[PDB]
Amino acid sequence: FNGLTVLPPLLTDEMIAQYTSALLAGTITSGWTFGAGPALQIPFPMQMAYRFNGIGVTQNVLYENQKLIANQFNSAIGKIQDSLSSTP
Amino acid sequence: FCGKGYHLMSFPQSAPHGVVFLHVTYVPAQEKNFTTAPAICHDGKAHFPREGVFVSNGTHWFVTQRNFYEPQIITTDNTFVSGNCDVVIGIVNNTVYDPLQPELD
Repeated sequence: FNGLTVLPPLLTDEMIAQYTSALLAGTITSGWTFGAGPALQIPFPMQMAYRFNGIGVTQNVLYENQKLIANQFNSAIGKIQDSLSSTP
Repeated sequence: FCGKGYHLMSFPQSAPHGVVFLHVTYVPAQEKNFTTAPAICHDGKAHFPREGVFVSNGTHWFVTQRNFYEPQIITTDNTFVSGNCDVVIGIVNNTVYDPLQPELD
């Protein structure tokens, strides 16, 4: 060389992926609570009912369309990967 | 944003070249396990809570605000009805008292 060097980062890629997985598990099992203190477990349909209530739609709308809503969510997550791969 | 936890208020204090904010935050503690269901079925119609969650302590069902345990008897005032009770998953059965009946005016 001529005096130029690239130093490595402190957190390797694996450890960053571990932090990300921690955030996912927390948000899936305990909702927002894990960010405010002790993580409290709550069933996932009830968590989404909470959030539906949060945007001004009564929760009976979620319990009556759980099947349809789950299918739409699965389809959207499925098309995300295809879009990322086909997009140049 | 204003400290870790549910934010209550903040007080500023001067410093030689900046500010020092004393954020006052509310943090829960001493949690406890409970069994729950998304709706109660009474008289063939499904009931949902206006505010709170249906929490059971093993033998009795109650409604309680989400962030602090304060169980109350399930009544027509703190729940609302929507359609028959066969479409919802996880529905349970229980008596939903109506306060006008005991008075019998």
